[PDB]
Amino acid sequence: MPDVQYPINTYGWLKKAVALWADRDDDEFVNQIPNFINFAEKEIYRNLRIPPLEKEVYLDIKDGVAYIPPDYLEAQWMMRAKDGTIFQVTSPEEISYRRQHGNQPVNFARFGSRFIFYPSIEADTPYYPDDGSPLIPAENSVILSYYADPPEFHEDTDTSTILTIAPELLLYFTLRHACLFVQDDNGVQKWSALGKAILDEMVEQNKKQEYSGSPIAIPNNMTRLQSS
Amino acid sequence: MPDVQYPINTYGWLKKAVALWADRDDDEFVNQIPNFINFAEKEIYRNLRIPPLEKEVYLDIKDGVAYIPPDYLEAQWMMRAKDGTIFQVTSPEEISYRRQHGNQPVNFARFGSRFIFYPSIEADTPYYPDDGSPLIPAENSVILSYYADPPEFHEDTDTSTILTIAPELLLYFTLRHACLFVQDDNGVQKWSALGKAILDEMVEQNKKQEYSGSPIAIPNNMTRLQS
Amino acid sequence: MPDVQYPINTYGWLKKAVALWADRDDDEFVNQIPNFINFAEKEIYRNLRIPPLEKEVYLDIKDGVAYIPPDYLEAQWMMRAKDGTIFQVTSPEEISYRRQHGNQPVNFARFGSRFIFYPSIEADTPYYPDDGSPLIPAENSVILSYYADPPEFHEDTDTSTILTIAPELLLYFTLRHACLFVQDDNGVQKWSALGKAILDEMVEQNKKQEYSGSPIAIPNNMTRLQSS
Amino acid sequence: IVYNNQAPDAVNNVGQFGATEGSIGAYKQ
Amino acid sequence: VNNVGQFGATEGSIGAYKQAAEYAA
Amino acid sequence: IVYNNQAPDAVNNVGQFGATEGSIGAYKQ
Amino acid sequence: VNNVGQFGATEGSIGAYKQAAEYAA
Amino acid sequence: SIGAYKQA
Amino acid sequence: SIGAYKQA
Amino acid sequence: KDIQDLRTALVRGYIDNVNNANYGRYKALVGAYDRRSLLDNRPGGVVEME
Amino acid sequence: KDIQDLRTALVRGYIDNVNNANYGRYKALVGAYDRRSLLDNRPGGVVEME
Repeated sequence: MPDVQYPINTYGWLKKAVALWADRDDDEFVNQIPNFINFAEKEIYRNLRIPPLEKEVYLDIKDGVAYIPPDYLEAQWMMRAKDGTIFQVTSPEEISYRRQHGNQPVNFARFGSRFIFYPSIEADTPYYPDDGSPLIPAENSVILSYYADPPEFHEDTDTSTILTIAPELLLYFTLRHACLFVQDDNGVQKWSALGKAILDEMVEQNKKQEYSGSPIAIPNNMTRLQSS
Repeated sequence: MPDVQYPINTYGWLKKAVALWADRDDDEFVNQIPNFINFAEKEIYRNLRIPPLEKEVYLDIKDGVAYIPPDYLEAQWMMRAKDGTIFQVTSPEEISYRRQHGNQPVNFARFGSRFIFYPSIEADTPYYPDDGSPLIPAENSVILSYYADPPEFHEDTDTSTILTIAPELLLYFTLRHACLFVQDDNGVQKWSALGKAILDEMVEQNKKQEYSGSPIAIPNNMTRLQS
Repeated sequence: MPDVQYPINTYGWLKKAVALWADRDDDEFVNQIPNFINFAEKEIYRNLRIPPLEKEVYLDIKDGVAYIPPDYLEAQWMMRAKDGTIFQVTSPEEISYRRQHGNQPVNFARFGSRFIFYPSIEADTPYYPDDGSPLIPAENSVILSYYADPPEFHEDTDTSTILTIAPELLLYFTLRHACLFVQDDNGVQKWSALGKAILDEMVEQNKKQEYSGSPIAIPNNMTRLQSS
Repeated sequence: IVYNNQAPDAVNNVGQFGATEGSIGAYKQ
Repeated sequence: VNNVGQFGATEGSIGAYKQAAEYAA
Repeated sequence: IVYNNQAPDAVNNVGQFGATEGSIGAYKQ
Repeated sequence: VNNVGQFGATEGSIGAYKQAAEYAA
Repeated sequence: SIGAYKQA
Repeated sequence: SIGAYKQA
Repeated sequence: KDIQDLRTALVRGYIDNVNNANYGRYKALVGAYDRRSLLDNRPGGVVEME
Repeated sequence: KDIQDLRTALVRGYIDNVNNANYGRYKALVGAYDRRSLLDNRPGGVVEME
């Protein structure tokens, strides 16, 4: 019934293309298209890991109590902004052992909703109500890179990189839940297969993107640097 | 009687041919041909890697840092304008150990959206002037060859290398999504099989032009300067 | 409906034999036979490698920047016209290593749309607007042999070796796309199988043609020539 | 590149850490 | 705009807000 | 046996290198 | 003429034209 | 002394 | 000197 | 003279063999790179997955 | 005289055998070339895929 333009750029046109690609369109159906899209995006971001949904940010360690941000889903490289240094993640028992038994390497763990560090780190960041003030990040400022949970659509004008990069993915993953809402199985299976194929293509692209500029050959690393 | 031309080379003729091979002439279907072609081109370029869609560009290294272009999909050989010195990709945990424990090989990583070179190389961009003058490349330059993503058509007269090389590819891959829109399964299967065969032929062609014209024996002896 | 002579020698008679062998002939169909033939020839030349579509030509190295011709699909033997010498292809890293670390052998690679050579080659060729003037090819003139992309038919009188050597191949590979244009699957499968069989026969002929004048027995080559 | 100093505006509709519809009020207060 | 390019943009997060513990501190 | 000195007349309808319908004009100019 | 002979002829190419870089040079 | 490959 | 994680 | 040359050749052979064996290149498939884990050369933490 | 000749032949045999074994040519299939990785002869980074 409804019309739509060639590019599905925004939520407003996606919620109409959904009803178009499925003639099952009416009052009792269009009102829940938002819920189907919500379920589809949740099913997507639950396991999708790609750059465009990443986010880098400084942390405040406070030697221990340091807390995990709300948007934490998976941690990428973690380091500082001074001469470079990469942390490695270990288990709580290793850190508890390090505490008593005893600074080039630095470890960390995940205690519930915290990030513990064996050394008494003193990373500094501006407080909450600070107005602007980039602060010219001081030293001992760790920078964390992780995968952040993207926002949920709340306005027809609201767009997202997924719409501009792969709208068919959302359209199929939401037609799945649509054909589930109504009684239909063939469409469910076909849309699920197509969405899974698109997601596989995207993750394979991400894979072929990483470490894709030259071959590798470990040069028999046996710690040439031992003197220190 | 939508009539298309023999040398399918544009977006309008491709649209008309898609509407022809799907004889239905209705606004409900024609108005979405652009969406189908969009889905097809986003399905092809998302994993297609071939020379013609590559691109070369000079970086602007300030101090062992950089920024990836907004049209980056995959990187291949990088080097400098002089002497070669191909760079080799590494990981953060190694390009950060080199600094601590470290004639001069080069390494680079990807910190989200920034290439990080260890030696702290310096690069410069060429002369920008558009007054019908050459770019006059700059000294101490670094060249990068990546698989650039092509732009959306958004126009009838627009074209692409694919329309000239393999228009059947996009035709079948968009008729796939068309026959998905309307509940037609056998057509979906046929079009998908044909598109897959075409893509297989293309990737095989790209492989038979590689480092083939030579024996695979006598492993190279790039050992060292110490004989 | 249309008539045709025993030999299918040209495009004009092939486009009519196509409509003959498929009773599905009419205005809306014959007008696209050129497109079906285009698709068939593209599907053929995409992987077909045989002599009659080869091409030898001199190159201009200019010690590096040397560019790949437009018709490049696959490179055969590459050599010179002076005392004979065969090049071997290697990777960019090998050439970058050769550059610093350091002339009987000569290597080359493929940098995008260029052919790089480690030694500073100075091959010479006549410039573009030169009128005739074979130039009596000078020394240091490399001769490249590759597989060139054949031309597309544009006139009914236009013929090609494929028509005089194997017209059934084109006819079947284009009846495939014809029976696809209209709704038909049995014909599609049969024509595809027959075309694939013909192509297999042709490539097997090409294979049995190469190195087919005597057996081979490596005479324990251990570089008898070492003094130099 | 940035800091987490902005104010709470929404809930984690996807994510096992953070806030919920029954806890966003606490964050805002 | 990017067609399939993943670096052509970066969608924001829910919100750059801390936990209640950081506000209390 | 020959040289590549002739002028551009067509596009590479098959081949991953060369010209295209949107680039032949550049070659000719 | 050749019947199946592959050496009986040799079909030309698209065109013996260089790239824009060679013309510019 | 090597440059990039500009468009036609 | 480490405490528990109370509710919001 | 010949002996010398001969020996050299043989020696050269031996040398180059070792000159390759010391590189210790590893063969692997596509879905097992895990660059972060592989490049990391530490006694523990490697991922020979897939 | 004969002895000399004989020995030479035998020696020659031996020599050529070694003169081949030192080449160390590698047999491989089609879908595993990966020229960038193969030609690169470094202790680590090889790709024995497929």
